[PDB]
Amino acid sequence: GSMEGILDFSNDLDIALLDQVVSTFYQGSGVQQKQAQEILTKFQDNPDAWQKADQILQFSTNPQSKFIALSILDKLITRKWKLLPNDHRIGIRNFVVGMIISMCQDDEVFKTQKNLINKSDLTLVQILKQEWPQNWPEFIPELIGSSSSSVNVCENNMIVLKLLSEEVFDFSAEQMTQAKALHLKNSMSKEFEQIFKLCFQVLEQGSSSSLIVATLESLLRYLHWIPYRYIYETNILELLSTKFMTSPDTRAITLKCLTEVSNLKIPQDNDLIKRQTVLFFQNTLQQIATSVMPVTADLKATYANANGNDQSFLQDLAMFLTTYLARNRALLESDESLRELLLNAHQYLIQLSKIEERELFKTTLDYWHNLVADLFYEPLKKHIYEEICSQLRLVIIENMVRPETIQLYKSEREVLVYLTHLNVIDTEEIMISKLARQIDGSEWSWHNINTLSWAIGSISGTMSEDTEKRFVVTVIKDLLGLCEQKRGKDNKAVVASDIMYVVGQYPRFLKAHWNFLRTVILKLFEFMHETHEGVQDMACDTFIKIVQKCKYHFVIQQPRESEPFIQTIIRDIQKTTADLQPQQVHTFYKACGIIISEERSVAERNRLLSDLMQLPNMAWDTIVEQSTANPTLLLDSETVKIIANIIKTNVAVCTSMGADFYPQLGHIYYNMLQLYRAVSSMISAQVAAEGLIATKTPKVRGLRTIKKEILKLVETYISKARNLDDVVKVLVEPLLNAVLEDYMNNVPDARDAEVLNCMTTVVEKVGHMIPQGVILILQSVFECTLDMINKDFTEYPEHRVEFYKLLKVINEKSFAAFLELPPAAFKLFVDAICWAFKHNNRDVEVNGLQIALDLVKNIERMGNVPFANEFHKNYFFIFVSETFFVLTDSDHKSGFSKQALLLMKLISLVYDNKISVPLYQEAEVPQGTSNQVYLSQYLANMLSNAFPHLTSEQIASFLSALTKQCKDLVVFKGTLRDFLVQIKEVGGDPTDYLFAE
Amino acid sequence: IHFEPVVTMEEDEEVLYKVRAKLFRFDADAKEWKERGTGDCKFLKNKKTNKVRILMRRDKTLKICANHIIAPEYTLKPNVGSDRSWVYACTADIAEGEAEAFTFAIRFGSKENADKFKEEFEKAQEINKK
Amino acid sequence: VDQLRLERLQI
Amino acid sequence: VQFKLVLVGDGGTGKTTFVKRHLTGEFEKKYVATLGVEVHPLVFHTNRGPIKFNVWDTAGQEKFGGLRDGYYIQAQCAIIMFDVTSRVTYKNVPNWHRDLVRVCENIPIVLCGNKVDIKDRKVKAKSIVFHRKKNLQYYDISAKSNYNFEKPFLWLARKLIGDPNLEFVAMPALAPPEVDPALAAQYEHDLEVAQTTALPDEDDDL
Ligand SMILES: Nc1nc2c(ncn2[C@@H]2O[C@H](COP(=O)(O)OP(=O)(O)NP(=O)(O)O)[C@@H](O)[C@H]2O)c(=O)[nH]1
Ligand SMILES: [Mg+2]
Repeated sequence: GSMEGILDFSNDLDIALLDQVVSTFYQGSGVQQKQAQEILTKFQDNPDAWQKADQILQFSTNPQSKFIALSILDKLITRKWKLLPNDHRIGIRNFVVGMIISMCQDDEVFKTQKNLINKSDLTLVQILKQEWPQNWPEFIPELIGSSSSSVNVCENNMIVLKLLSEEVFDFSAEQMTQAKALHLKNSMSKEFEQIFKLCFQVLEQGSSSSLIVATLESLLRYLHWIPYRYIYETNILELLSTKFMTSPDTRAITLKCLTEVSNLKIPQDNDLIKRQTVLFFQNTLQQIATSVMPVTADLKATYANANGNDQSFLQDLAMFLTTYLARNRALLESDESLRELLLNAHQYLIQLSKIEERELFKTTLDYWHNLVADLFYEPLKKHIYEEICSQLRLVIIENMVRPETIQLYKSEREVLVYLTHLNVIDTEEIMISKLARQIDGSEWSWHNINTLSWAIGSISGTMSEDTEKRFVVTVIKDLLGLCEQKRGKDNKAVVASDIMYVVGQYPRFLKAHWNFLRTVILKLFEFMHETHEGVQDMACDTFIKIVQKCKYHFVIQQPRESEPFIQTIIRDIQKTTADLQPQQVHTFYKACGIIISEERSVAERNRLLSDLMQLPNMAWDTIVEQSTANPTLLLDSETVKIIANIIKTNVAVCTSMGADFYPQLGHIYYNMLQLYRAVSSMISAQVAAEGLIATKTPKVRGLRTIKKEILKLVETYISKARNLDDVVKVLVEPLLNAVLEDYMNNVPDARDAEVLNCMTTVVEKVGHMIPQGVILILQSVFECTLDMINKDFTEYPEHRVEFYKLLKVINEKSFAAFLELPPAAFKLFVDAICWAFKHNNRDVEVNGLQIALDLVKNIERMGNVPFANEFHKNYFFIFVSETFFVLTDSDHKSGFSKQALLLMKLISLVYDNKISVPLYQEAEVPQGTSNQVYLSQYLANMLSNAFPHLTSEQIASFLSALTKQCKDLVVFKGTLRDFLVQIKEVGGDPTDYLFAE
Repeated sequence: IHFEPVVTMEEDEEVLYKVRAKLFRFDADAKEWKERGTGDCKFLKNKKTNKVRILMRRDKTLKICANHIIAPEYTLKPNVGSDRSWVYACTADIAEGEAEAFTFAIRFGSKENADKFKEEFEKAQEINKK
Repeated sequence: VDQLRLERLQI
Repeated sequence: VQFKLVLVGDGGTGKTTFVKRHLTGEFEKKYVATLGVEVHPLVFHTNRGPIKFNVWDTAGQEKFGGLRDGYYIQAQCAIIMFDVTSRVTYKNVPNWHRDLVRVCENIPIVLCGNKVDIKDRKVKAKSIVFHRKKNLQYYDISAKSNYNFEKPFLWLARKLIGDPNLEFVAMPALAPPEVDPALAAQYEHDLEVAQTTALPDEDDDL
């Protein structure tokens, strides 16, 4: 349309056309807006658009247009400044300075266009980063001078200085070379005395709130880096902690300044400093008490009301109090005259800890952890805080979150455990009283009984066994009566669940009271027939949890019993689990396997195992007899689900028994692999008859579940096996014969990535014992899986991940399998590794970089032999250049550290002459040229063509440094990051690469 | 002595069936199914007309993702990839504004929830036949 | 402990 | 009653997928990088009436950044997004925040850690502290599982309207119309295709 006229640079820029495009983008909508956006982007991305910025800034009446003009200038200053003719550099500086002065002088502009002025200030700062001080030594003196002649200019100079400090000290690490960052830090540090003088004069004398606030905002930045003497040898702490805490305009920024002050580097042997540190805290707390709110105030309610900036203020007060007290509270702990201050500060924190705000609670909770840990270890401190700790007990107990929010529960548990050790009597009393108000109904609610139950469970192990015993009794007695008293399964379910939760948290109590433990389990078994939502899950979860902690008491014969209780559980398992869902049945069997593995008499353990598996083994025999006599059954979804659940039961028990599971595995192994084959050909037949869409059908998904569960069973056992001779001689060969060809000869959409995962475990555990088997694995999965994943980075995501895990372990444990590869296949292996480099997916990328590193090491270990020499001739520079590519292309930042490690190993091979042949071709350099010289030459040429805007000097200095530093990973990395900065601009200083030296 | 003391459009309907479900719409131009919402699917019987509709709202935001009469001409069909879903053409759904036609798929937590939805769906068609 | 009558717990 | 919201963060963190979920209910599995910005109106119904967010969904990849901080002008709220499976995206949160608040000096901002549905989380909850000193609201979210997916907008609505008790409510549900044999063969074609295209994510609980 018409709007595209600004894109035609052969004409003069119609400024009114620019403003129309900008208005349509910012204030317009829909299709119009979108067109304008695409035009504006094309405009500012024109490499000549900066030439028209001085027009826009002079003659536009639209502040958005000028903002975009400054963005265009920013790109130029940041990337191409040093390529400009020097006259344009001076011209751009002068234009930007003048524009800022003029905007400051017009009070209407100064108040109405803060966004445009802030952008101009930032553009100025970009110029300073290029020009100052070496080409602009007077900037700071003239800034200080101009500040005195105008409040607006002075205020704006505080913004400029704030941004300069941010750009030099807070955001330089990843955007400048090490040398340039140091140069600017030293330059600011050299002239900060004069800057501070202006800043302190403004704070002492000024009356313009807006100027004061800007000065304090810049002070906040300075506190990140300035020497402590500017804070402690001036009166600035007094001003911060009194004058500026009184007006709310300055209060927010001042508090943030004082928080950073609480983090300055200060000598800890100076008594004057210590009193100053006490004093500014005392002043601040006094101002809060008299100007904001007293310590008794309900901060929970204030925060909830969310008036004005109250929420940010209370957040900032929490940060101030916790930061200062974590560092300095010892200063307040010995002087009786500071005791009130110490406790008032902590009382504010108590009140802050009642606010309903998860992230703020975590901030205060981290501090409480710091406090109560110190009271637990440090002599003569806990009595000071007795009343604070008592209140904290109630706060934590009442805000306990669900354990089974994982991180927050663990932090709360930790604090409460400390608080229990500090005063066990007070903790018990609070919890009992709390339980009474659940019974009297005054604080009764589903939520409230739950949180109290979690709190009670969380302190298990802190009381003596005698005190624990009558505490647990009291709690359960009260909880039982509470459940009696309520009506409806809703309430009774909630309370019975909490009872089982508490019980499960006190295994020490269960192990000492067998009859009670028996009653619990039998009650859980009862609850496994209760269909009210949640009860059965709760029952099974509590069962396995109690078992994990008390298994020994199920496997011995307890006095007054006829048999170990595990026998009684097994005898009645059919009725016990009759009403459970399969997933819950498997948990039950897993719990039984935990117990059975505690039996170390082998004949008894194996009898228990075969008895436990009686029902699945009989179902199994039946289906094996049937399904073998009629493969059609396997299309009956009912038979498929039965089969899968049998195998899942075996997985569950094998999970808890590991090596002990072997006898049960032997009962089913050979027929299970025959079932694998029968299901496999059923899947293939369906895909033949119906197409690829068959893999989505329930029938085939069910069949593949069987295959996956069989593989998971074998993986689970082999990962835990202790007799590896049996693994190799009995399990592996039937396994490979059953799974490898089926995988290779299925179409891609029918191959189970789980095959790769299972093979990864085989190689891990016994790879060293089956070299021919590893070769067979590679032959059957390597090329066909690679072809699935080497066309994009997205298809077959699970095969992708498992593929590189398998290659990684093969490269670790049976590298000889890659040696036997025919040369065309070894080349595919190298391509596969580099392909992995180029993934953004961390799973693949990390393994790809590690395989590369491990491979180099494997080759190095071979010594000076033909395969190793051919490897370097064929692939050394491929690995060097592919590593450099992902290091420098800005799309693989997540792998920087491992790319650098790989690159460093590669370069060090050459500079230790661990490569025994020339890396160059016959007549490419004189006879006798060292690989060192050739490597430098190859890299110089590579970087020159890849980054043509670098000077030869830049490249040569970078490579000289990188080469010298190839034993020092930290420094090597610094030099790589310096190179990544320099390739983003023109004219980088080649002496930057001498920084480490 | 008297002391003065201190100072959705579903309400006219009956809930016949309620079930949790995920609802898809078919983008024929992209040849793919797209999720439209997860939440409670309700069959609502107007007290005045006895006409039953499907009304489904997303969790949390409560935004309408299905609102249309259970027309007697509709037909629930299985999807090739699911034993717990139904597919059917809808001629006039007003969840997002002007009455639009859609090919919907609705999936449930279990095959038996799906079969029951089908039962209730067809009972509701009978009611709308009158 | 045996005084606790947990076997009576009901839902 | 509309508010400009800018959504920023590293490429691939889920900004566009998050907005799409809110706009249509769909979950887009494909990564199509945003070019510059896409603007989408988004309305929520509340007990204080409807609130309209004009969402400026910006590009996170540098080479597609477009006007970059030019998009932030006059924003009234923002969401900063990162991916809890990618540490670098958290390391860059301070850089996005810096560029944002230099233009928007005093606006409510939500920080969102996306993709918590992925088991192998890399940015541990304990590591996430940047919001504390910057007064940002933080939420774990997942556009895929919808975990906390409404919280950023609810919290922003509360700040923008100044009502801490504002709630989302059920948009009214108008009676739908009762309703052609000339398109009986054409709807049957679209139905055959729809029936033989498998529903996605058939293992999800829904
Ligand atoms: N597992 C999971 N994946 C997600 C989630 N959110 C988004 N994704 C996926 O992450 C990828 C990138 O999504 P996208 O919305 O395009 O990210 P973006 O921030 O808009 N990228 P850009 O800044 O370049 O436009 C997509 O494949 C998307 O499906 C999530 O919550 N969980
Ligand atoms: Mg996007």
